[PDB]
Amino acid sequence: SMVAGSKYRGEFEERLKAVLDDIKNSAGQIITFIDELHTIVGAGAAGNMIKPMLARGELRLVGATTLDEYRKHIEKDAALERRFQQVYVGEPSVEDTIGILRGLKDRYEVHHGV
Amino acid sequence: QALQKYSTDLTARAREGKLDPVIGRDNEIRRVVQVLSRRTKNNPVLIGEPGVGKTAIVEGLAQRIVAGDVPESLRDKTIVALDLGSMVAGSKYRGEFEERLKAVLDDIKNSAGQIITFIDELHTIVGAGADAGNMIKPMLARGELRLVGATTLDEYRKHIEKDAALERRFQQVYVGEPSVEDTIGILRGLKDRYEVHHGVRITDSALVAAATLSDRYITARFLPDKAIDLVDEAASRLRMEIDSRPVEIDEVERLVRRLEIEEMALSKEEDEASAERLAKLRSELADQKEKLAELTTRWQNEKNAKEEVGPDDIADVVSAWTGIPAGRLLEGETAKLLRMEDELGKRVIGQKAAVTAVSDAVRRSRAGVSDPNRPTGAFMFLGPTGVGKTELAKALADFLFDDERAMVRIDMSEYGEKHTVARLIGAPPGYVGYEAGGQLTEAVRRRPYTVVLFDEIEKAHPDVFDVLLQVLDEGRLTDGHGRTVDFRNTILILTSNLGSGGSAEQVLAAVRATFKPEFINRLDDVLIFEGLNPEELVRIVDIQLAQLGKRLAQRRLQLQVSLPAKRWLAQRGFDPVYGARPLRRLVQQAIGDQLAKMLLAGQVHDGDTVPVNVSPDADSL
Amino acid sequence: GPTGVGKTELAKALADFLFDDERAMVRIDMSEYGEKHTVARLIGAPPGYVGYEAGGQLTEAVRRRPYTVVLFDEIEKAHPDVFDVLLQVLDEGRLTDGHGRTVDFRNTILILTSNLGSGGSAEQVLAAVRATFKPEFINRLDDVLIFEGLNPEELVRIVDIQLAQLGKRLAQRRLQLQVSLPAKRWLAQRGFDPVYGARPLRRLVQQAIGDQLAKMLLAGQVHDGDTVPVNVSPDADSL
Amino acid sequence: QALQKYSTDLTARAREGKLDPVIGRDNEIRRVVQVLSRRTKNNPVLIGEPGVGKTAIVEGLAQRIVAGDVPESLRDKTIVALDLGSMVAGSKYRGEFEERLKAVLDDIKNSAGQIITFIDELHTIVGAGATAMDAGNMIKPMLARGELRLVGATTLDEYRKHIEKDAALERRFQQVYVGEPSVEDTIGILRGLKDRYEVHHGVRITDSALVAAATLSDRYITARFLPDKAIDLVDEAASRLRMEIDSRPVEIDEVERLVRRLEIEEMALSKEEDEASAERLAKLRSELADQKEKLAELTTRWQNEKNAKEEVGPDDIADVVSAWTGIPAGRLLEGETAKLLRMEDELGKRVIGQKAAVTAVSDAVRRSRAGVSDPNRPTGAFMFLGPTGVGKTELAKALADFLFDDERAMVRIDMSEYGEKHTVARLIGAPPGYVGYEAGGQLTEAVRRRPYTVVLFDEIEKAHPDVFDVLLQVLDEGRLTDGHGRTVDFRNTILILTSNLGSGGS
Ligand SMILES: Nc1ncnc2c1ncn2[C@@H]1O[C@H](COP(=O)(O)OP(=O)(O)OP(O)(O)=S)[C@@H](O)[C@H]1O
Ligand SMILES: Nc1ncnc2c1ncn2[C@@H]1O[C@H](COP(=O)(O)OP(=O)(O)OP(O)(O)=S)[C@@H](O)[C@H]1O
Ligand SMILES: Nc1ncnc2c1ncn2[C@@H]1O[C@H](COP(=O)(O)OP(=O)(O)OP(O)(O)=S)[C@@H](O)[C@H]1O
Ligand SMILES: Nc1ncnc2c1ncn2[C@@H]1O[C@H](COP(=O)(O)OP(=O)(O)OP(O)(O)=S)[C@@H](O)[C@H]1O
Ligand SMILES: Nc1ncnc2c1ncn2[C@@H]1O[C@H](COP(=O)(O)OP(=O)(O)OP(O)(O)=S)[C@@H](O)[C@H]1O
Repeated sequence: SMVAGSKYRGEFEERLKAVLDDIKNSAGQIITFIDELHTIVGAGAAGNMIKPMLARGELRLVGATTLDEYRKHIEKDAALERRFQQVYVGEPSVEDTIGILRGLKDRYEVHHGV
Repeated sequence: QALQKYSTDLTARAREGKLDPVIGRDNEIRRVVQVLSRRTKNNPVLIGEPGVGKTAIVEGLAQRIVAGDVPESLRDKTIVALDLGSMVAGSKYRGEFEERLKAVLDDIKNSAGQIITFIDELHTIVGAGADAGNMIKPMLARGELRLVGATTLDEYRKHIEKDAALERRFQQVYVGEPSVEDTIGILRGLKDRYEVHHGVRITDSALVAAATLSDRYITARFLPDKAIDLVDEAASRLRMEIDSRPVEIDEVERLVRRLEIEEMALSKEEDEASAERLAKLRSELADQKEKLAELTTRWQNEKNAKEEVGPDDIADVVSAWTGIPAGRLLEGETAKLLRMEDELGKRVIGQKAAVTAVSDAVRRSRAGVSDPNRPTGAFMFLGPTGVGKTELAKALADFLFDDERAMVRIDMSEYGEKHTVARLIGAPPGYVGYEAGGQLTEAVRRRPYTVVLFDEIEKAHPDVFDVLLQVLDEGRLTDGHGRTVDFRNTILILTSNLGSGGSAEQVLAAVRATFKPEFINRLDDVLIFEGLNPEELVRIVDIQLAQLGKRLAQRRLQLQVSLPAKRWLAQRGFDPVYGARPLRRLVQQAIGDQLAKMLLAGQVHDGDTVPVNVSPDADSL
Repeated sequence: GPTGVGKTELAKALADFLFDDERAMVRIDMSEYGEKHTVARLIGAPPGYVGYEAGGQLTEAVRRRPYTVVLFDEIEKAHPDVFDVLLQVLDEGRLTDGHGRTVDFRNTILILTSNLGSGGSAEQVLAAVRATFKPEFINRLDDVLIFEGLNPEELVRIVDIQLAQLGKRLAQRRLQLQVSLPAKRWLAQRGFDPVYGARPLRRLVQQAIGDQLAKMLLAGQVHDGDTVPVNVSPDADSL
Repeated sequence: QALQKYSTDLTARAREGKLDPVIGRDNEIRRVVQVLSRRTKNNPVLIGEPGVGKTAIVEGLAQRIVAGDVPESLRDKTIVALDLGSMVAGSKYRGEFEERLKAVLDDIKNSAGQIITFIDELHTIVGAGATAMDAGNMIKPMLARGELRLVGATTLDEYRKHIEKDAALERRFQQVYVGEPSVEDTIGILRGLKDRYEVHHGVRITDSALVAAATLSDRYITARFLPDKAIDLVDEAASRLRMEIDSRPVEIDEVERLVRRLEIEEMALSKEEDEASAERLAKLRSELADQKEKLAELTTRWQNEKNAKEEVGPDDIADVVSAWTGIPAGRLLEGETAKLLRMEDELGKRVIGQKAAVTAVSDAVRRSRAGVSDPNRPTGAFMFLGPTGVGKTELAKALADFLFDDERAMVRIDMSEYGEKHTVARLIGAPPGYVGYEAGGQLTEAVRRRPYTVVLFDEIEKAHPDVFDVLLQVLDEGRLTDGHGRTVDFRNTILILTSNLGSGGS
């Protein structure tokens, strides 16, 4: 949504700077969450006015991506990779899955009529 | 209203009676509905081979919604047909495509789930970018937009399965191809739409044949698709004929016109050689005018005393296609098939036991009696040398195709080592010569009606036999690309030289020593050729002299042979160990050497006739 | 077992009532995998080579619709490295392909037909099997069945099957036959020899009925909507 | 009006009479029409070998539309010939190609089924504009509905390399197979095309010339296909004859330029202060004089011919066929019949004795230029054997000299290195997938170019008794096929096998 109608020469970077300054003005409350963050590599023709903010501890940037796109779009930019602490999420087992289904049953019961 | 700019309306088109009917396929439509009506991730993807009907399922679902045969959770919806090709049309500036796509997605979301988006061939969605077709996963994974798709079975694996985060959000629905008695029902349902476009009548007896024939002859394509084409082309041809005039009168007059045009340019030639080519063109033109007159006179009786596509126009179409003759012996071919061991006897003298067995397999294949899934004939004949076993294979291919260079001939003296099998089956993927296919395979796949001549088969390595083991008895051979090629209309012929004079079993107990029983069991008759008697050589002499005379006509030069010389040649055709090849060299030594010595020392010119006679020992011209 | 006995027929018959379509089984002919490098033909080529997107040939047909019947004809004619892939297909239930995916065979039914020995009474065939295959390969299979051979009594019913099939074939023109019991006995006794199985019977049916029928059929006089009887002469049988 | 930008027009050219005639092929045109006029999926595709005539069928259809020999469904249809190369001309931005294609398709659709498209060489449509797989299959919805008709034509192996790979798009086309015609059909084609060439080159073309072209180029030039390798001969013959009508004829134009060169060399050799070049100079002068003799002779004979060659004949075609693929196919034009009668005494200058073999080789060489020998068999296949030091390799080296004037022009292979079986792969090449595969065979590639040599198998008996089997086809006719699947013809060679069996018994 940030990249839209931004057809002029000084628009997308201006929008991103406005957003980043609005985040930094708040002291430490706002926590940005970028989903599928391997798409921040391009977006310019940019998307790279974030290395400073990451160096200065101002941004929070909790992110989530799949395994292969990580090494295919990020580990080729080891300047970035250092600023990221990885958490590994594994798939559950049958017992944990039964536990999850037991909690989610209520909403599918009410969406349908059964 | 950004949907109206980049989308058609399937439900609107269905309400105006612009879509074709959809017959059957209940399980697939029910699964599509019950996937399309769930809480999260409610978007199916129809997947299958090309031509089995996957756009037809979406169109049938649209018609079903219009009628009102859907559950209450899906009534009064509209099926919009999104079109990504016209959203990328003008998008030079760096936000136009993303903005258009966001506007369309927001238009879909601002509704109340009363819109079903239909992207056809959605393997074309992963690109479109230059971050595009990738800003759709948020809405996809929650069910905000209900996306019915359709791709083939290996554009999926090639483009979408590369993006495993995206293909998590699709629910594959497998669409398999129907059977023959399902295609018949589909054709019965669809008939009334072609009957009106081509103003003719289509017979149920033709609808059955269009599904039966196209299942055994046309193997590179899939069902209903390949059964509607026969009906369509038959109807179109019948309409062309219902217009100005029928066929095989159109050919005759169109040929007589060209013959006359060429005769009216061959008369004004000041040549002595071109004077005899004008004497045959005239004769042929007269013979064609006679046939034209007969057919035109019979057309009048037919018109005074062929208005719907019967089960024979389908066969005519499937025979123009694929070249295979599947007709009913239209009174001009049966007269020729009844005289076959007399047309083969003009080139191969003797060997009636083998001529009366090759021609016996073509009759019971044109008459529709032979097994429909096995080659039309697979038999090995063997005998001594110079007897006529490679000549019968070239004299049979000469009257089925009228050109003896129209047969697939491979010489098995070059298959000495076992790794030469790759020459006729191709190379597996990953190796040097791969995007070229086989050599025997890629030749029987373009014209599946030739005859195949494996020559000198026992000179090969005893593994090419194992490769041939399935071509016989099943008619199928698979190459490196994974294509099955059907040898079900070919006539396989295997010549050999084992025994080489053994009477009956010394030549038969030598086969059983080199070939295995599982190989000798796939064959038809194993025909043993015989030596040449002195009485069946005085006719080979006549054949050789006729060939020589036909070879000399290019020079306007004849020669008259007297019976004493014509039987001197036969008496010096001898040594029943080398067959009839010594006679070919004898004719050269006796006639041709001195003929060509005279022919370039003056003494003989064009138009001359050179009588040959028997000097007390040699021949003199 | 021996030749012409019914071991390739039982696969096409088993796959005909599970899927109701005889062409619904994955069939590969193992007489074409005679070299080492032809293993890449049924597993696919590694990524980045000439034939890459085409994928494997045994793999790509089971990865989708993984409930089929797989047939390996003449398994002994292959190279003793193709057996080293069926090795992991057995006893684990899945193999990997050129990409790296692991398609699973835990629902298929593998069938392997052979002709080893072919003259051994009952033990030479097992000796040839043990000499040609590895013990850790023979160990994983189920019963190594052995077909027996057709008897003069197990052949009259095959005659009946073949005649019914012929009638079904030439019923597209309303041309049913009418066979007599002496005719069937003649056809069953004439072609029997217990070394070539049941293909001599097919060839005899052709040469005895089909030749005369096709000679009479395209010379008029046997027009459609007709039933010709077949009866026995001293030696041949006449229509 | 986008069509006007990215397309030519074929019916207009057929109306202005700029298209060549189209003779025969009624079955193919009728099938093209009846596939072009069906309800859905009306897209034919002509397919075949390169040269048999596929674009000719489409131009014939256009002329037939202009004339009026089409059924009611195809009257006034205005065939259009698309051009995808000019549509990708400048499209470096994100949607410039997509919008052009959309404009063209909408323009074709706005007509009520009048325009008939024609994309020649339609295998170039698969990856039309790429970056992902988006373009070239935007026509895929309109193809199935039958809204654009799209006649197209590709070869037979550029079709399975580019289209059969994409079985979703290969479904929308119907294949029409075009096989090459016979000689009696090529003659009828030539008889109708023999006016445009007669007009372009201001000459006249005899009918025997057409017959001779159609006959000779079917047995001598075996790399190409028929309707075209017969027109090439007539075209080159006519162009040569027109070049000669410019006052000077041939064989005076060469002798003049030769005498000029000899004079320039002799004028520069005179100022050589040596003694070794005083003997070379006294020979170039003799050559110059002996050439001036025949130059003046030809110059005078031309005057007789001119005072006391305006059409192409059946021997100018043979002259072309001899100039290309240097097999001599002429008619023994009196300058070599004397040599061919003297052959035995001319070979007896280098080999002494062995009259029975010299005569047996000379007869086979002689009765091949007189048109008596079998046209499909090698011109001779001899095996002569005897004791050692006798002359059986000297004779083979003298025949090559007599025929080509260079002993190094024959293809000699030494059969004493073919001791083991696997050495056969040396003269036939390796199958697909193995190490030396692009190189092909050695005998095969040596005879495939210059198919008029002498082949010599020295010491045939010292090889393995399985190399003799690969010769059973080369001896009975001229065919031997290499690993690539292409057959070469040995019908113009002389095969010779020397050996030493039974050294000196009897
Ligand atoms: N169940 C069916 N009922 C009626 N017509 C059908 C049915 N299935 C297929 N057809 C027709 O057969 C042809 C098949 O065309 P489609 O179904 O559009 O092919 P497809 O399924 O879209 O495959 P691709 O990959 O898109 S070419 C069309 O003419 C359909 O109208
Ligand atoms: N019965 C025959 N009738 C006519 N010509 C024959 C006959 N037998 C042999 N010939 C001639 O023999 C020559 C070649 O005969 P082929 O049949 O090719 O020899 P073959 O039968 O192949 O034996 P091999 O083992 O292959 S050398 C041709 O010129 C034929 O015309
Ligand atoms: N028990 C049987 N019942 C009916 N037909 C049979 C029987 N056994 C063989 N046949 C016939 O034999 C033919 C096929 O035999 P197959 O079993 O395929 O040969 P096979 O058993 O594979 O032996 P090989 O090694 O392949 S030669 C068909 O015509 C079948 O009808
Ligand atoms: N039936 C015919 N009537 C008249 N001229 C013909 C006929 N068939 C072919 N020709 C001529 O023979 C030549 C064949 O050229 P084309 O048919 O254009 O080649 P092509 O078939 O397109 O092969 P490619 O692969 O496309 S270059 C042309 O000079 C045609 O004019
Ligand atoms: N008839 C001959 N006339 C002239 N020189 C001859 C004659 N026979 C032999 N020679 C000479 O002998 C030399 C060698 O003879 P070759 O013919 O090359 O041997 P060969 O005939 O090949 O016998 P083998 O079995 O190959 S050693 C030639 O180079 C000639 O110089």
